[PDB]
Amino acid sequence: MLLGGFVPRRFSQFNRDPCWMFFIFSVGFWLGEYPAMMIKYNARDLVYDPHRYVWSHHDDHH
Amino acid sequence: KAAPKTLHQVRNVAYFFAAWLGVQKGYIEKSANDRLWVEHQRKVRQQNVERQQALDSIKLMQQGV
Amino acid sequence: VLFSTYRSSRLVSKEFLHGPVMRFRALGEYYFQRAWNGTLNWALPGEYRLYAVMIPFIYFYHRWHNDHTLDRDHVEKAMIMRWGGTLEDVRKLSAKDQLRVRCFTDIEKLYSAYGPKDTYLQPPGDTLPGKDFYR
Amino acid sequence: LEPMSTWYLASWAMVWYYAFFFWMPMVWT
Amino acid sequence: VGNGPTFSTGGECMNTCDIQNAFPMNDRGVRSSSP
Amino acid sequence: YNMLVFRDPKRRPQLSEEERAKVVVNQAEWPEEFKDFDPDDPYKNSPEIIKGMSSWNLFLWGVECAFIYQFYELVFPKSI
Amino acid sequence: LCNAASKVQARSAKKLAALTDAGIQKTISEHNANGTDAAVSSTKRYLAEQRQLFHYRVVRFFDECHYIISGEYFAQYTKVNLIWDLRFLTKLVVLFLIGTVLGRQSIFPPIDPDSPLVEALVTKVNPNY
Amino acid sequence: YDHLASWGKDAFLRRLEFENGPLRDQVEAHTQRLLAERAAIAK
Amino acid sequence: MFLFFFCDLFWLRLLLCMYYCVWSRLCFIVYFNCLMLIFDFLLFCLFDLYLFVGLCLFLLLWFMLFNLYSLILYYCITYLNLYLLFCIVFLLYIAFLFLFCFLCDFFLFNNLLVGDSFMDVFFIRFLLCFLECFSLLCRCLSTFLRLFCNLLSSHFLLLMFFDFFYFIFVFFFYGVFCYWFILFIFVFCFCLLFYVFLYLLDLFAAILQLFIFCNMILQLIMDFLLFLLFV
Amino acid sequence: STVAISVQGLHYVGTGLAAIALAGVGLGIGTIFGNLLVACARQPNLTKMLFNYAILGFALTEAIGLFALMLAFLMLFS
Amino acid sequence: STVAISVQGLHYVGTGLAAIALAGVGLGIGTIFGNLLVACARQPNLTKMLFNYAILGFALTEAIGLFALMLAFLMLFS
Amino acid sequence: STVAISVQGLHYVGTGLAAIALAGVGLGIGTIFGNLLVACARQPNLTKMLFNYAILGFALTEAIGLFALMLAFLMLFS
Amino acid sequence: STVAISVQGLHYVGTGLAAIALAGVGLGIGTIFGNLLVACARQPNLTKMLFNYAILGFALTEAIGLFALMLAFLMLFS
Amino acid sequence: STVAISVQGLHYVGTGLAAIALAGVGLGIGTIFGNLLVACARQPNLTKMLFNYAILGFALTEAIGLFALMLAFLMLFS
Amino acid sequence: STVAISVQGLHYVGTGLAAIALAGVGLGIGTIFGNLLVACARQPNLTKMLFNYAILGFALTEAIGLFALMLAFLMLFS
Amino acid sequence: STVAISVQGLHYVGTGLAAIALAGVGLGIGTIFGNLLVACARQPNLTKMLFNYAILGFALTEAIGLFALMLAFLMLFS
Amino acid sequence: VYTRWKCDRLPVFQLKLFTQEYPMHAAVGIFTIIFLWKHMSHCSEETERKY
Ligand SMILES: CCCCCCCCCCCCCCCCCC(=O)OC[C@H](COP(=O)([O-])OCC(O)COP(=O)([O-])OC[C@@H](COC(=O)CCCCCCCCCCCCCCCCC)OC(=O)CCCCCCCCCCCCCCCCC)OC(=O)CCCCCCCCCCCCCCCCC
Ligand SMILES: CCCCCCCCCCCCCCCCCC(=O)OC[C@H](COP(=O)([O-])OCC(O)COP(=O)([O-])OC[C@@H](COC(=O)CCCCCCCCCCCCCCCCC)OC(=O)CCCCCCCCCCCCCCCCC)OC(=O)CCCCCCCCCCCCCCCCC
Ligand SMILES: CCCCCCCCCCCCCCCCCC(=O)OC[C@H](COP(=O)([O-])OCC(O)COP(=O)([O-])OC[C@@H](COC(=O)CCCCCCCCCCCCCCCCC)OC(=O)CCCCCCCCCCCCCCCCC)OC(=O)CCCCCCCCCCCCCCCCC
Ligand SMILES: CCCCCCCCCCCCCCCCCC(=O)OC[C@H](COP(=O)([O-])OCC(O)COP(=O)([O-])OC[C@@H](COC(=O)CCCCCCCCCCCCCCCCC)OC(=O)CCCCCCCCCCCCCCCCC)OC(=O)CCCCCCCCCCCCCCCCC
Ligand SMILES: CCCCCCCCCCCCCCCCCC(=O)OC[C@H](COP(=O)([O-])OCC[N+](C)(C)C)OC(=O)CCCCCCCCCCCCCCCCC
Ligand SMILES: CCCCCCCCCCCCCCCCCC(=O)OC[C@H](COP(=O)([O-])OCC[N+](C)(C)C)OC(=O)CCCCCCCCCCCCCCCCC
Ligand SMILES: CCCCCCCC/C=C/CCCCCCCC(=O)OC[C@H](COP(=O)(O)OCCN)OC(=O)CCCCCCC/C=C/CCCCCCCC
Ligand SMILES: CCCCCCCC/C=C\CCCCCCCC(=O)O[C@H](COC(=O)CCCCCCC/C=C/CCCCCCCC)COP(=O)(O)OCCN
Repeated sequence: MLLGGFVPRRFSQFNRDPCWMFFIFSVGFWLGEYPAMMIKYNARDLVYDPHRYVWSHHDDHH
Repeated sequence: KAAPKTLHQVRNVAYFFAAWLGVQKGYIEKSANDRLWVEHQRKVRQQNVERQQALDSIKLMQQGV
Repeated sequence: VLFSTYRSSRLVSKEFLHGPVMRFRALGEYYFQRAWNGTLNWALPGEYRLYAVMIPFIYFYHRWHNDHTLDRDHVEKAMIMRWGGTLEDVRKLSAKDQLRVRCFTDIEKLYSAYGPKDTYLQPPGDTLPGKDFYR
Repeated sequence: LEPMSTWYLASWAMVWYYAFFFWMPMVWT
Repeated sequence: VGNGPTFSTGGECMNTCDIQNAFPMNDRGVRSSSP
Repeated sequence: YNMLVFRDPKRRPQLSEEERAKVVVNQAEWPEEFKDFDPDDPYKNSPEIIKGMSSWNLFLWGVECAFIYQFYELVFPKSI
Repeated sequence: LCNAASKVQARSAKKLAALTDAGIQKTISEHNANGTDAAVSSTKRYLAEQRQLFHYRVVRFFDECHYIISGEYFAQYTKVNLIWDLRFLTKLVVLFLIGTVLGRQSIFPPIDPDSPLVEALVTKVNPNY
Repeated sequence: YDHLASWGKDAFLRRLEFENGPLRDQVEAHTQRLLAERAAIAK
Repeated sequence: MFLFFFCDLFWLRLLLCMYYCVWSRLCFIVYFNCLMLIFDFLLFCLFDLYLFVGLCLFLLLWFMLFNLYSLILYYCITYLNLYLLFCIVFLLYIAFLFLFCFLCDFFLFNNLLVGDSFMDVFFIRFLLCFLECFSLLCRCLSTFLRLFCNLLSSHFLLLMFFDFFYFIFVFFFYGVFCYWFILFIFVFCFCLLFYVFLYLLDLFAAILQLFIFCNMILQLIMDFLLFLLFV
Repeated sequence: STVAISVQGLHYVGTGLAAIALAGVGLGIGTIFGNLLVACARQPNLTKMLFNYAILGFALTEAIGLFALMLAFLMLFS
Repeated sequence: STVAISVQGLHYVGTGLAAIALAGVGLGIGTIFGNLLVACARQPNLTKMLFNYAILGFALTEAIGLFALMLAFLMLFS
Repeated sequence: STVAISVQGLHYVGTGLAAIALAGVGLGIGTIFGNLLVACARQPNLTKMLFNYAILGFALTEAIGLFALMLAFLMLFS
Repeated sequence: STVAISVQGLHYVGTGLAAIALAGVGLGIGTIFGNLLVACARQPNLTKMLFNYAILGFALTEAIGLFALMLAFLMLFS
Repeated sequence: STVAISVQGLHYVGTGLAAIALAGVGLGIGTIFGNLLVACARQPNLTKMLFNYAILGFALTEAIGLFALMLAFLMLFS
Repeated sequence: STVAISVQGLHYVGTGLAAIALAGVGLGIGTIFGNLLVACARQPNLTKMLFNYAILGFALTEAIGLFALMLAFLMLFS
Repeated sequence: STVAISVQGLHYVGTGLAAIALAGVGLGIGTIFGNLLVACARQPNLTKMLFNYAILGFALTEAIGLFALMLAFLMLFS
Repeated sequence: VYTRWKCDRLPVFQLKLFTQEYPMHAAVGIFTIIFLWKHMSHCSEETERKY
């Protein structure tokens, strides 16, 4: 119902309550997983599967 | 408030701007090269298709239907 | 006569596991039994920290389940169909090759409907294997 | 679509029927 | 003083609820959260 | 104030202006946690749960966990 | 182009005046009077202090090593220490992975010549990359 | 509620005790005066 | 064929056990109108008009534990099937209808014959009665169809938008370092706004759909209630 | 001769047609709020009550658009 | 010559066309509630009575949409 | 040359087009009840007579809807 | 005989149809604002509560337009 | 048999349909300005605030028009 | 098999559809010049200000008309 | 294979579509006159002024109809 | 004092609830369960392969 509770004023206060500490940890995970995907999936050495035209989900569901 | 004896902040901003401009130059060059290679690969595939069609036509003539 | 229909017929003593139960109730009551913790039909509490704690945990365990149990099936199907059509054929590859294939599958997932179609449509003249490679 | 499917509808509805006949009394009390 | 809970309120304001008269009013004019 | 959809509750005044003006403020009796109390930042002086653990440190911990989750298979791949 | 610059300068001035730190305000006033830069001076002071504290770091490292090896650290072990150690382990793992990636100079393991994936390398759209 | 004594009071509970405790009048006066000063400065 | 599966509420069941081992007041109800059917005093009903309260509350709790939490990514609505919702609504609606019919009071249906004696009975009033009798079952069907379709459409849209956002965020964030960074920033801001808007809309729509689901049943009940006046 | 043909792409056409149903729904919703504003200015004391009835009407009107949107998904995913 | 052809994706088109009928139903419902909101502000004391008639129109208006919806299924699933 | 073709799947299109006729019937009903609510507030003492006339208007519109459905069903089957 | 055909360019047709769904959405939004002006002119003191309701109506109407737009872009990329 | 066909004139048809949505936008503009004049006459003192709100309504309605127009141009050149 | 087809006369059809967008634009203008008379009759002292706003609305609607007209001509001479 | 086809009867269809735009023009004209009568019947001493403005509106909507007519002729003779 | 929800054990309260509080609902639910297990409890091999 969103009636009350501890509310940090800014980022630096997220460490003043264990629950918000876990929340900021989770937010860090969430936002930092995107740069990781950028680096991993736009890598120079990433190579498409040679057999990618052998089979695809598009033919299977069709 | 006397006049500034040093221009450190302006120099730092200029350093950042110069690095950014260099990055833009490199990105433009790389993008142009990538487009050129994409066009080259497309032409190679087209040539391969034409060669296969010519081979199929010759085989058809050998079939003689 | 065999079994009582009344809850008053106790099966254990009043002090059985008193301490652990008190600890559990202390865990339950500290954040929930408050004036500002007014629920909406018992499902949506008023305490902000409850959301802040439970949303990440729910997402985390759901994502772990999905990644390690559900999407794994699609990944394995792609690996098997694209590299022999049999499990032994896939196992004939090295771990690095499997990693490459699985990451390509992740690429395809990320592209979905908003990406290049050459990942699954073979352009004319391409030299890569076709659908009848293993047939 | 499974939501429009019926090949295992009975087992699927057993969840609702269990909730109605077994879990609702516990929530009630 | 301790940290214990009190009579539950349900997140409601007793100065405007439908059963407000059941909650005593203090000198400051704030109705109690409990009987 | 607000942090996303979470709004900080505010206590309604109960005293009238006349009575309020007669109140003598003595911060010496206040706890050290709440001195120079500010409604817009009541937890500025609140102690940290763990000494030396900053919010940025936890954010970075989560980011590192995500990086591990995404990169562990790149270094220690396993066969099907 | 000029109104925006004036607005940004005004906002920064308001925020600078807002802070109620005696030391920061005193340093700002002194540098403004002298016309010098406070931030650069702070940077130089920090670098000088770190330069003069290198051997202090070494001595502290040896003292901490003795403290841990002696077993006194584990005698007073608490949950907070466990949390810190978990953070430490996480950083170690991520650093190891990053180090491996940099060492091989590639996100993915290199492909062996006998692998069937070599075709992918041959069919690169842009061989330069 | 003795079993809760070990948990103590968190920041929000301490704030509530401070604001609504025996010092509530002083805190209310200080807060209202500060808010009035800030509003006057804004205008 | 017998499939063994489980609902996605086990953690929520654990939380319910943890946080409701002790009593707590309830003051906010999604559908409060089930408790206040009569607004004019001295009116009373001999029929069990408050029988629906328990079922209403339980249905609200169940559907809220499923639908509201489904906004969390990868959370599954285990009951999301057209015919299963049909079974649920059939149960409730037909049970109340058979409660009214088992009363064996045929006069209760006099209002089905719409109109007054002035209207032709065979060519107008009878056709209207046919249409209304059809409309009851149609109301049942519309209730269940609406509940199904809202969830289905909302979640399809959320999935598609999230896929698009992932694509652009992952494969076009490098534009931040390029000269076209402004376009990417504009697109990213628009995507964030759309994300927030969609989440708010879904949150509101779930609760509103539950309200309407319960209101249809209560309207069925109210259409056949008769109130006596105290003297 | 007996010839059976199966055109795949037709499902796009049917999907687009269903979306047209949203034109009436979107317009219908705007009609409700237009009357709401013109009604609150005629009797503001009931603004809260009117706002409640407007929301109910929005959902009923919205419900219909979903029916059409479901058909779009059915054909678009089949 | 006698030629028989069976195009197997046409039922999508018919389904979409039937779905278009829902635009009028949605618009009519919005019109009803728009008149309700602007009518309650005029005679609030009878608010409840008007609401009952408004629902009646919805019941008699949503039903028509079902027929069109019914035809969609009869062609979508055939 | 003389070529005769018989397409099986064209009756779906005709059925869908006929179903579109209901959009007018649904909108017409909404208009009838929208005015009914306005009229009742204006002169509530005549609620019954207005209700009777509104029902008559709904019946006539529904009759047209039946004719459209008759064509739709005929084409769908025949 | 069994013949399977795959027409490519049909996705353009379906996408265009979904765009038509924005006609009512655009009209509906314009209707709300038009009614807003009259309400403000007939009750000038309520220049904010009416404005908030107009925004709410726009948001819901925009949502319907966005539901259709998702299909329009999706089919265009299918 | 598997047959793939690519019609190169159907990127025109979709473009025309996307342009139809502009009518729902253009008409919406007239409605806002159709009622703006009435509001100004009713309350000439608010000739300014009403004008600003009308501009807001026109812009939002035009935003829908440009979202549709984007699809129109994309399919024209692709 | 891969088959590419180019239908030449479809550039006319796309042109015709875009013309329909003018139907709303022309109608929208009529609405402005319809309410303008009512506003002028009610408040003849403000003809100049109302007339200017009417011209403003006409220009905005005409802009959309040109957008549709632009698309029609492009698909006509392309 | 590359196949180019030129259908000669399509230009008729495009012409008819453009003619539909006249529906939104002729109707818009009627709307202006309809409001003209009410404006005249409210204050009839301003008829000589309103009539000029009414002609102005007809001069703009009719101009739009010419553009649609132009396309109806260009495609009908090309 | 005696109350069904507070004094009776869970099975007894369940029986009472579904026999003297919601008996018709229970009857309808049983009817529907029987229908489902009589007409919607089969899946052919081809259907399993497809879905
Ligand atoms: C593949 C391998 C290739 C290898 C190649 C070779 C590798 C190198 C080998 C060695 C080569 C020889 C040595 C060369 C050294 C050069 C560097 C050096 O010495 O620096 C010292 C020098 C200062 O020395 P100094 O003047 O003696 O200092 C005196 C005092 O000590 C001053 O003390 P202080 O107190 O000031 O200390 C702080 C100071 C010192 O801090 C540092 O020392 C910084 C780190 C130094 C190393 C930097 C290396 C950079 C190399 C390229 C980038 C690599 C990644 C770097 C990551 C850095 C992370 C922090 O901080 C800064 O320098 C600040 C700089 C950033 C300013 C940010 C302002 C942005 C404003 C934007 C406004 C836009 C408005 C637009 C409105 C438009 C309206 C129409 O600092 C710099 O030059 C800083 C350069 C920073 C460049 C960053 C570029 C990032 C990429 C572009 C941006 C893309 C994202 C954002 C886009 C947003 C949209 C536009
Ligand atoms: C052949 C292979 C084996 C399978 C054979 C199957 C035979 C089938 C025959 C034909 C049947 C045809 C019709 C089938 C229709 C199915 C429809 C369906 O599934 O609908 C979905 C629907 C899903 O409902 P839901 O919403 O998920 O909620 C139901 C949940 O159970 C949760 O609802 P709830 O929480 O409201 O439930 C109340 C709950 C209230 O909460 C609790 O009580 C909490 C605990 C929950 C337990 C139940 C959840 C189970 C979670 C997954 C499994 C847990 C781990 C198991 C580990 C297995 C390792 C192999 O209390 C209980 O569950 C009471 C039981 C508690 C047991 C505690 C045992 C403690 C033992 C301690 C021993 C200590 C020894 C010390 C020695 C020391 C020596 C020194 O299922 C149902 O409604 C129930 C369907 C059952 C149909 C009857 C089946 C026949 C009975 C089979 C019994 C097999 C026993 C032998 C197995 C041996 C191992 C292999
Ligand atoms: C004066 C004497 C003093 C003696 C002092 C002694 C002091 C020392 C201690 C003594 C030793 C311990 C005594 C027992 C303690 C138990 C725990 C406890 O304290 O509980 C609290 C409480 C303590 O008693 P109290 O509070 O003093 O008084 C209770 C009230 O008077 C009435 O309670 P209520 O009515 O309000 O509620 C009863 C019950 C509602 O009533 C019932 O449920 C009873 C009826 C249930 C029937 C279910 C089966 C039906 C099957 C279908 C029908 C089959 C017909 C077959 C016909 C014949 C076919 C040939 O409520 C519940 O269901 C909720 C509680 C459930 C507890 C959670 C269970 C799961 C815990 C799992 C923990 C471990 C997890 C795994 C760990 C793994 C680690 C690796 O005890 C209970 O509430 C009793 C719960 C009984 C549940 C039984 C469930 C059985 C499920 C398994 C069946 C297996 C069948 C196998 C067949 C195989 C065929 C092939
Ligand atoms: C010893 C037990 C008693 C023996 C018999 C005593 C004397 C006769 C008694 C009365 C007989 C009634 C005859 C029919 C009357 C008219 C109705 C009708 O048309 O019926 C059709 C058909 C009977 O066939 P029929 O007409 O006799 O002629 C045969 C035809 O050729 C077949 O033609 P068809 O095409 O209709 O065939 C399709 C299929 C059609 O079959 C069905 O549709 C089956 C429907 C089952 C309905 C069950 C009703 C009770 C529901 C309670 C609430 C459950 C909520 C959901 C819970 C989910 C999770 C478990 O028919 C069958 O194969 C019939 C098999 C029936 C087996 C019944 C097994 C009941 C198991 C209950 C499990 C409960 C687990 C709770 C666990 C809780 C733990 C905490 O189904 C039934 O009558 C179903 C109801 C049977 C009730 C029997 C008496 C009560 C239950 C006693 C056993 C309890 C076992 C507990 C095990 C616990 C394990 C953990
Ligand atoms: C009454 C109204 C309630 C409103 C509540 C509002 C909550 C506001 C939340 C703000 C953002 C929270 C971010 C959390 C991030 C967690 C970590 C993470 O990575 O998540 C990413 C996930 C998904 O983010 P993503 O989609 O970007 O994930 C990307 C991941 N890949 C690339 C792999 C696909 O975040 C979410 O899904 C959060 C959505 C929250 C929506 C609101 C849910 C409200 C209903 C549940 C309430 C539960 C309360 C229970 C209390 C106890 C009951 C007894
Ligand atoms: C991919 C294809 C999709 C198709 C989808 C089709 C829609 C599916 C929708 C499923 C979900 C919704 C279900 C809602 C409920 C439907 C109910 C229904 O129609 O069930 C009817 C069915 C009819 O049963 P039946 O089908 O066995 O009928 C038997 C009739 N003969 C023998 C002639 C074949 O009911 C049942 O299945 C339950 C029967 C047992 C319970 C009742 C027993 C008492 C009967 C009393 C009268 C007769 C006896 C004399 C009196 C008593 C003497 C003691
Ligand atoms: C009714 C049985 C008749 C035949 C005699 C069988 C005797 C078997 C030997 C039993 C020895 C152990 C007995 C332990 C005490 C049992 C007490 C008891 O029944 O309590 C029921 C109690 C529940 O109590 P409440 O419902 O809360 O209310 C009770 C008060 N109204 O149940 C339990 O807790 C379970 C106890 C089970 C004990 C074992 C029972 C075995 C019965 C077997 C009968 C079949 C014949 C056996 C022949 C054996 C020959 C060697
Ligand atoms: C050892 C690391 C050294 C780090 C130095 C980095 C310097 C980079 C400077 C230029 C950056 C812009 C380059 C623009 C072009 C990039 C093109 C591209 O994607 O190339 C990838 C390189 O891309 C990457 O791997 C990196 C992508 C982006 C990484 C993001 C870094 C972390 C960002 C954190 C964001 C968090 C939020 C911050 C907000 C701030 C701004 C609002 C390599 O693959 P290609 O050979 O081009 O082709 C691949 C096809 N098979």
